[PDB]
Amino acid sequence: TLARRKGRHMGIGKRKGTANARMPEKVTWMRRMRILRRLLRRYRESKKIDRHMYHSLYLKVKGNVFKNKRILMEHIHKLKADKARKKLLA
Amino acid sequence: PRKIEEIKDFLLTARRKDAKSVKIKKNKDNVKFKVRCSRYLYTLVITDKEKAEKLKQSLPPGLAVKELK
Amino acid sequence: VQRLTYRRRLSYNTASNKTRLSRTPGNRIVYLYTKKVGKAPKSACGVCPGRLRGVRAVRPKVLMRLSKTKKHVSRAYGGSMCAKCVRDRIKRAFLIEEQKIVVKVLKAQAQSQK
Amino acid sequence: SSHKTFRIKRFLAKKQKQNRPIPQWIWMKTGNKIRYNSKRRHWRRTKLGL
Amino acid sequence: GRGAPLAKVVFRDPYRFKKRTELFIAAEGIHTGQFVYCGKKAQLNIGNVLPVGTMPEGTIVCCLEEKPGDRGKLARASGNYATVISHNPETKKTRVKLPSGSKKVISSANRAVVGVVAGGGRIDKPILKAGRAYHKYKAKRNCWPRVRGVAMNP
RNA sequence: AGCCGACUUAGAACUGGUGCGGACCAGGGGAAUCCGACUGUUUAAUUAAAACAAAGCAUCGCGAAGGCCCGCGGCGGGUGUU
RNA sequence: GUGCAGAUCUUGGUGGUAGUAGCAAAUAUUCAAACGAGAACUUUGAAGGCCGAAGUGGAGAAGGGUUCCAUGUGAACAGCAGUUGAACAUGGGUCAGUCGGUCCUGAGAGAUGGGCGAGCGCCGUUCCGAAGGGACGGGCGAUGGCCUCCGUUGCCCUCAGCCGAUCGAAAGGGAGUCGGGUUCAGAUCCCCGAAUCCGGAGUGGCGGAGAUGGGCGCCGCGAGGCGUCCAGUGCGGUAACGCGACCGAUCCCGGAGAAGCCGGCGGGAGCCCCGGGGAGAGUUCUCUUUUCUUUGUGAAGGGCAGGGCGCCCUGGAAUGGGUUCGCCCCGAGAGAGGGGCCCGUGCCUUGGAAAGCGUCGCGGUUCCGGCGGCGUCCGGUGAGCUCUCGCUGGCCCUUGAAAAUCCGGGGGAGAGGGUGUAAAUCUCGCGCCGGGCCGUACCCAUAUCCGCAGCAGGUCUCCAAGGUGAACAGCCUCUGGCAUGUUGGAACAAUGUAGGUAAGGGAAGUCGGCAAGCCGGAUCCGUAACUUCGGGAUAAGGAUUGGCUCUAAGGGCUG
RNA sequence: UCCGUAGCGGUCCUGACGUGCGAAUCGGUCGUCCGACCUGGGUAUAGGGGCGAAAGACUAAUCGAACCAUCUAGUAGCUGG
Ligand SMILES: [Mg+2]
Ligand SMILES: [Mg+2]
Ligand SMILES: [Mg+2]
Ligand SMILES: [Mg+2]
Ligand SMILES: [Mg+2]
Ligand SMILES: [Mg+2]
Ligand SMILES: [Mg+2]
Ligand SMILES: [Mg+2]
Ligand SMILES: [Mg+2]
Ligand SMILES: [Mg+2]
Ligand SMILES: [Mg+2]
Ligand SMILES: [Mg+2]
Ligand SMILES: [Mg+2]
Ligand SMILES: [Mg+2]
Ligand SMILES: [Mg+2]
Ligand SMILES: [Mg+2]
Ligand SMILES: [Mg+2]
Ligand SMILES: [Mg+2]
Ligand SMILES: [Mg+2]
Ligand SMILES: [Mg+2]
Ligand SMILES: [Mg+2]
Ligand SMILES: [Mg+2]
Ligand SMILES: [Mg+2]
Ligand SMILES: [Mg+2]
Ligand SMILES: [Mg+2]
Ligand SMILES: [Mg+2]
Ligand SMILES: [Mg+2]
Ligand SMILES: [Mg+2]
Ligand SMILES: [Mg+2]
Ligand SMILES: [Mg+2]
Ligand SMILES: [Mg+2]
Ligand SMILES: [Mg+2]
Ligand SMILES: [Mg+2]
Ligand SMILES: [Mg+2]
Ligand SMILES: [Mg+2]
Ligand SMILES: [Mg+2]
Ligand SMILES: [Mg+2]
Ligand SMILES: [Mg+2]
Ligand SMILES: [Mg+2]
Ligand SMILES: [Mg+2]
Ligand SMILES: [Mg+2]
Ligand SMILES: [Mg+2]
Ligand SMILES: [Mg+2]
Ligand SMILES: [Mg+2]
Ligand SMILES: [Zn+2]
Repeated sequence: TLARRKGRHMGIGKRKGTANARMPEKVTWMRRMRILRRLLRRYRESKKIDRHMYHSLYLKVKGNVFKNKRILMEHIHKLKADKARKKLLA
Repeated sequence: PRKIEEIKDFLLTARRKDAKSVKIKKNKDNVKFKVRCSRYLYTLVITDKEKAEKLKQSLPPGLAVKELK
Repeated sequence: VQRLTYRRRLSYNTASNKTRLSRTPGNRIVYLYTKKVGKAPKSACGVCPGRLRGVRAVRPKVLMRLSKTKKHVSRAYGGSMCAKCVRDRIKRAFLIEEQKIVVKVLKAQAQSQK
Repeated sequence: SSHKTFRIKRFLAKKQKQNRPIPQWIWMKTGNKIRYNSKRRHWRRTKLGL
Repeated sequence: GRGAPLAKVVFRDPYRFKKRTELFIAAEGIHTGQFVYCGKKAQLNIGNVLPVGTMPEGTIVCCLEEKPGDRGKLARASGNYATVISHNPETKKTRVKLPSGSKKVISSANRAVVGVVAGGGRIDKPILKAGRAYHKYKAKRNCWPRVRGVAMNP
């Protein structure tokens, strides 16, 4: 088991169940949704984003735009930078 | 079982007519006084070694005492 | 791992033969035969899907044991009807009784001229 | 079964008491023909009806 | 075992302080909290039983009585109804059109609740498989797996 | 910024006498014809089928003192709480 | 009832076959010792093995009925043998208010009224019935005791629905018991310790509640005290509702009992997993701060986590928000704050460390719930498996029981006391007494049941470890269990039965590819004709798969 | 709905066995395995009757009319003594 920690004995040969049987896409989706919705909420009560960007990004998260936490954080920073010119030129 | 928080109600429960026996358990950081009534075993919990000894003299004389070990 | 057996002669997993696991002062795992879960009373109005509040959810013969304050709410129709359908029946009983007085007045208003 | 009734248990009690051998002193009698108990019953062989 | 729904209607007894419970066959459009009226002087609305001699010609009824006072026998399957054709004030007779199309002369004093029976169009959906027919007739009676007589022995 | 933890996925290098789902577990495939739509059922102990059933389709009777049926007989009974 | 050689004659007995067929389904036994006249088979120890948590394990239902347990025997049985047995012979063994029966009704069975019938009887279960033997308040009458005040029965007035007597479930409904110890065999039953349910009460055993408040007139400096006139069937919160009680009948309303199947998610246990501390074992030829075992608390009560709410208050929302895995919710009031209720099987405490367990050591020379010293500790995790609770959704031309029994409410007939040794009353806390009858042992299945039997058949359930692996698959192992399935030894011929392997050819065999063989998991691509557009489809076709050393990516907690 | 375990069933080898483990079993191979699914207990239908997704199947190893007793020592132009 200490070698399965490193990644040993889990190649193509020593693998008998399907990809969904070993790691279900439903629990992968549920962990990703809970992580991304936790991040969006924590960015909302910390006043980093407001109610309109939170509601806009919630539906994009549910519609599968962002693949993990980091690409969501970069996209939030890009939107904050693009809002920071609209609220600077007006 | 019932736990008596105060000392004053313990004297009434020991002075009840149906109090069959009273027994004193001496363990660490605690002294336990147990009155065996008709329905419940009433327990008084004392974390003061001075008050335990004065209460041990303050038991009523008509009640049968069994100092446990 | 200590596999455990039933403590009664009923060996079938019926609704009354329901158990739970319990750890014992002798350091062993036993079955304890549980009681069925109780239900709070449903409101006498018949429309509210929720059950009443302030009343304990027990089996029906446990209600012999309990005192009255554990079985009702200090209100008219308390412990038998929800407060929403109590106040919506107070309003209804007042307003239809008022409208009957209006109809009685309008009857005599017609009979006065005619 | 272990869930017996009173009349069944009493019938089993009598059929238990009749399943003993003959006493040794009966065939020293004068007008005697009995060699052994021919009405005996074993639980595996004869299943007693019921 | 019945395509029609039932309505539990509560009245109050005119002679005793009791609430009386009856099972009517629900006319389509009947909802809960609705007041259902009964008798000769009751108005003509859906779900409102009255004698057929009061209603005009062409009235659509259900749960019609074939004899006066037998609590409803005619046109009470789901989606079915009867139509009042004509009256006859002398001798108290009323002609009605039964859901088979055969016209019947009834007495003028028997009762029928106004409207069609709810749950209509039930035979419109095809039973797709043998299982739904099994579940249908298990709620009614042991008659469904019908063996043809030509497949039997003499 | 620090402290913690769970199993996965992908890629790369090296390496064995090309051996590697190393035991176990574990679909042979294609072109056609006949029949039955299918799922289901059937001769317990020689026939599991193309037989039966099935949904669909189509006729028949009957508006209740009635249609169909039971019963030695009753103001009898089943369908019919129709 | 009189003569046998036959009738596949009847009954009984005995031969050849013949010391023959056979004692071959489920991997397996070996060494030493003991008892004994006697050991392949009994017992003990050491091995080597198997069943491998859907068991050859631990418990029950039906059925069996003493098969259970102790001792003795080896006559007969246990298809070899037996020192052994479920065999025989002597003796023992089943302890309950809480576990079931008992009670209720289900499908249904079944009297009476009635009808039919020659008749035993049959039909019928509310249908052709004067189908209630009850209760509160009053009047009348008697009885017995502080003849005070209740109780008792006799008659009358008053009021009253039911739906059919009765039976029908050791798996449905159904109040209430758990922990330790104890036997050769019985334990939720015996003993000890903790509870709990129901029923009973004139004097009602006590305490508490009902409830002891105000005004006026005097007095007392006041603190407060006498006398009149009244009130008092509780109280708090805006509310959800809460507080230890908190009168009330005939009557009425409602609730609980009382509800299908499947999918998904969340919480809590138990088991498994990882990192350490102890205690005791195992290895140590070399290495291993190493490997294995164990490391806790009942019911009931109280408090607090946690989970749920289709509960309440403020306030009014579009630049629509909140939010799930999916959904879904909202001016019929969302978010945002503040509360309220239910379940709390989780934790803490009383129980409760006194008991239990581990380990070490003393006693009783022993017949001991014997006496002691320590310990029973600290954390982390999980699409894990099982059970349970909860939320939400899907399906139905399927909508998924009744009754016993219990409770709440609406009404207000009545009852109680005149300001107190207050009364009627109490679902509050204690105190007293009782819970009768029947079953309870054991097997529950390759030997205790049914198949003529210790018969490879059949027979309803509960629990369900580690690894590999998608897996309750197959294989190995731990706890527990067993001795290879009605015998052993020696040989290794044919023909068998059950397995395999074969050069070269590849169905030439055969009625016929019968049988056997090829293929097979997973990843990557790739996938036709036809079609009812759903499929066909794992179509067909190929490529890769080990070990080791790495890299990259996929998260929470705190500020 | 498909593969497939437990369960339910019983295709083929026309395998084993066939004075058998067995008056219908065993082995491999097989069909199905969320629904017209499997199953215990209770209850209803009784012999010219029941019940049958229909084979004249099942109705206690008995079914093109079960089983028990009686009529009955039924009759036999037929068989054997
Ligand atoms: Mg998916
Ligand atoms: Mg029960
Ligand atoms: Mg606990
Ligand atoms: Mg309450
Ligand atoms: Mg037997
Ligand atoms: Mg059927
Ligand atoms: Mg035929
Ligand atoms: Mg052709
Ligand atoms: Mg076919
Ligand atoms: Mg056959
Ligand atoms: Mg066959
Ligand atoms: Mg003679
Ligand atoms: Mg002769
Ligand atoms: Mg021989
Ligand atoms: Mg056992
Ligand atoms: Mg067993
Ligand atoms: Mg022998
Ligand atoms: Mg024995
Ligand atoms: Mg006891
Ligand atoms: Mg009868
Ligand atoms: Mg009964
Ligand atoms: Mg019962
Ligand atoms: Mg809100
Ligand atoms: Mg200790
Ligand atoms: Mg009131
Ligand atoms: Mg027992
Ligand atoms: Mg055997
Ligand atoms: Mg063997
Ligand atoms: Mg042997
Ligand atoms: Mg070859
Ligand atoms: Mg070759
Ligand atoms: Mg050829
Ligand atoms: Mg040839
Ligand atoms: Mg083949
Ligand atoms: Mg094809
Ligand atoms: Mg299927
Ligand atoms: Mg399939
Ligand atoms: Mg054969
Ligand atoms: Mg042979
Ligand atoms: Mg054998
Ligand atoms: Mg008949
Ligand atoms: Mg059938
Ligand atoms: Mg035929
Ligand atoms: Mg002739
Ligand atoms: Zn309501």
